[PDB]
Amino acid sequence: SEESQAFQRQLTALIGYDVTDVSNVHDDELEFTRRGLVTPRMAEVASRDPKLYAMHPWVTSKPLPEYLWKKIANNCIFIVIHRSTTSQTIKVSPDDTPGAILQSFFTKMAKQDFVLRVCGRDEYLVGETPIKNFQWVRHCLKNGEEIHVVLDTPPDPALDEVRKEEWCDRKFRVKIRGIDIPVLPRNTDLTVFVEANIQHGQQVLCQRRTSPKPFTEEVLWNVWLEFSIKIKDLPKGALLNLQIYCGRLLYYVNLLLIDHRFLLRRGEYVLHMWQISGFNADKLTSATNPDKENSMSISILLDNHPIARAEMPNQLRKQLEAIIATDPLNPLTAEDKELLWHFRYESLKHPKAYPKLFSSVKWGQQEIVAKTYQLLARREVWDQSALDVGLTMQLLDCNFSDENVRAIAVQKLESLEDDDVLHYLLQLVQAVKFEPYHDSALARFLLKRGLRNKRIGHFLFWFLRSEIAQSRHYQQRFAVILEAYLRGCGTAMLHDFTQQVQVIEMLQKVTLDIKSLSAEKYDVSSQVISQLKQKLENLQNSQLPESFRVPYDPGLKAGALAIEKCKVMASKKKPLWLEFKCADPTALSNETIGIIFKHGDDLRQDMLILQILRIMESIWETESLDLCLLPYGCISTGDKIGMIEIVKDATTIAKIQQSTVGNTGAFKDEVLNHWLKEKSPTEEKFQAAVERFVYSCAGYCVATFVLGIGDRHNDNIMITETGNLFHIDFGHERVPFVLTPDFLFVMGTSGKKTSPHFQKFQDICVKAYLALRHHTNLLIILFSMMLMTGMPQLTSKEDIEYIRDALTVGKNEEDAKKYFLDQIEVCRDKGWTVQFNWFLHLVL
Ligand SMILES: CC(C)n1nc(-c2cccc(O)c2)c2c(N)ncnc21
Repeated sequence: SEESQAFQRQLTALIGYDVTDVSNVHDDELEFTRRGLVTPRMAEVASRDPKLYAMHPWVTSKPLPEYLWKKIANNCIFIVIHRSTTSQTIKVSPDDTPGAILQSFFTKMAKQDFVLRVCGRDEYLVGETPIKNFQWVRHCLKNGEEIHVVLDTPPDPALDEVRKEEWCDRKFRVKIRGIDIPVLPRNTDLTVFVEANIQHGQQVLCQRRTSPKPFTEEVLWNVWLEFSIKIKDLPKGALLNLQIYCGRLLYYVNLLLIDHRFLLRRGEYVLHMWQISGFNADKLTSATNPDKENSMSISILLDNHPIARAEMPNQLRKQLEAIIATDPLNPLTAEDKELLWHFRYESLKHPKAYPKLFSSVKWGQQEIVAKTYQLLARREVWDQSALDVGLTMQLLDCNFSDENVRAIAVQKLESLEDDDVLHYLLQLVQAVKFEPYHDSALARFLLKRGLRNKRIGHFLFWFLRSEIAQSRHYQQRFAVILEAYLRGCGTAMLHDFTQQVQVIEMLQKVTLDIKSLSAEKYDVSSQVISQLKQKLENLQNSQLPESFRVPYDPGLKAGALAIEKCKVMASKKKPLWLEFKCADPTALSNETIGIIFKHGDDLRQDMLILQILRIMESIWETESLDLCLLPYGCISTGDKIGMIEIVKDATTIAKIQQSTVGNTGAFKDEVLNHWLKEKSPTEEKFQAAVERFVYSCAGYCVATFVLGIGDRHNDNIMITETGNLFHIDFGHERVPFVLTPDFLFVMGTSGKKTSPHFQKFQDICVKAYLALRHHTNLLIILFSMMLMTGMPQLTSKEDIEYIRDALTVGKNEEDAKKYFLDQIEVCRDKGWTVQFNWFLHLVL
């Protein structure tokens, strides 16, 4: 119909890719996955509660941490309800429901359907949760702030309405006909061959190279390549991995040997390949290069149909248990593998053995695969174990291509509350890049969770859209999933989304136009500032949505530019610092929503780092630590371009240093402390400032050491007026982290002595450090996946191994404590050295 075609034009615009275009396909897996996702979409659409979906309470079952209780010395919580311009203050108990609080207000005012919504924000205190278990309430306690709330009507569930949809035993062999590219690289002519790997879980089941031959624009072989593997032994999800070396890896492509209908892949292929840049998730994709013109191809012919205990000794269990207790980057020896396999049944009793156990399977042998499947049919120990998110992520990584091993991981994710999904969501989305097939249990989990909760849905959208606009390697898969999400999120979220896209479409247009106008020369010129104001005026008239939702903070609705406060910014890239009126008349404050828009950097790395930071704060929350990190908002929108939350009342440490003298890399030990007292109206708030600085300094020193990003120049560390240190700009002699003598002086100490605030700082660092170490396995897997889904060509030992050593694996708590305090001292020894070394470097 002529409306299903319009609705699909809507979808294409939101997605930024056309899921009906079939110019870069060679089978129908993408189409098949669209039909396939209709069922789980519709199952979740129909069973979701209209009321709770529209209002999307943001809630948790975790206990209020000890540090937040201590901010309620009375078992009462002060909440403030509003109308017209009236307001009263109801004393309330933490265990009280929102329901119970209304009837202790309606009675307090009178002796009809209303809900308490947060002032300034699309966010609600509704549902059968104690008010202490709402996230907005926990945020207002953390921040020393009054819980402000209006009284008004539930939003019409009807607005969320969804549009009805109108939906043998021979060896395997491949023929390498030849390769063809129109323009030959650059250097001279070096020789070229084709390497054909049979690959499963990044494990090479078997390998065969063609003969070497001259590297011309056109090279032909006409060779069958016989593999050691039989056809009946190919596991589901095995890739034919075709690669080309000269010298030396220059090109790769992949073909799924078995397809989405379980059929062996037959016949002629001309595959357009990806070029290497100058191990990671890009190397794994079943997508072909869509640039059919510049790119290198390979031609092949497949012509090959179906298919679908007794008790241990003692020191061996010790061996088995030692292997099991060992960390996720510990290489399994052939000895070790056979041990796990032979004693698979005993191994199955330990949910932690699972990664190593399933990575001890010979996936290239059908009878053994089958035994593995019989192993898992009896997974009752697995099904009763508490969710261990780290274990689960290991099974969803690049080392497992079996649908059945991967599905028991997904099954375990099911008991994650929405709160926890939010924390892992970006890496679960990235883990879709390790699925052999487009339709997986992991894709369907994300779809369902997205659809069940607007907050999850929102972020799912932007996280998928981030990959769809930048990764040639996975945009088709991510687009099919995004469409499926969009086809059920509701007409009110589609509207909201459509506006958000329109805004960052316009603003990035402006961002790029301004980069051209002042090249590199560091001055911000008056002429180029003068165009920025013109261009923004223009969009505010007859182009820019009256109001859009802040992608990194979907509660907030931004309204109109404050053109006056906007400015092209003083860096080499030319980011737009932008400020917006809030569109909500009931906002308590009058402050602006600030957003930095910038091209030049890969913001996906920034996203990855920030999200680990959040995870890290949650870990510290499980042990009643609060490190006052400031994991600011940040979303990649396109190629080397995206948005960043502006943090209020913040300045760089560099700036604070350059105000006093503003010199050629000179530095002052005392200026940070003087800046703090200046910004604090009372000595009272100043001690609240030195406090936050001690915690926040400690948070970032630990976090940042663990992730290996601690050696930063001053320009990229900031502080709020009220004491919060935070690192910025993670987009890609030495120091383990930045504890400089100006930081040290705030702590009431000077090069090599002690103080109350520095004793505090040390011991907090130790508490926080060894708290991360309790989740060593989870952090190692996030880091690893981060490196594989987030950066260029990284090392499956070397780069990954950094975090093992940094988390000082396999050490008792006293060695660790020691190691980390030794790092606190390397920073003291060195002082200004590295910081000064940068200005030495700009001439170097
Ligand atoms: C202007 C100052 C140096 N600054 N840089 C910021 C950046 C942080 C992260 C990446 C950037 O490109 C810039 C920043 C912020 N997010 N909030 C407040 N102030 C900020």
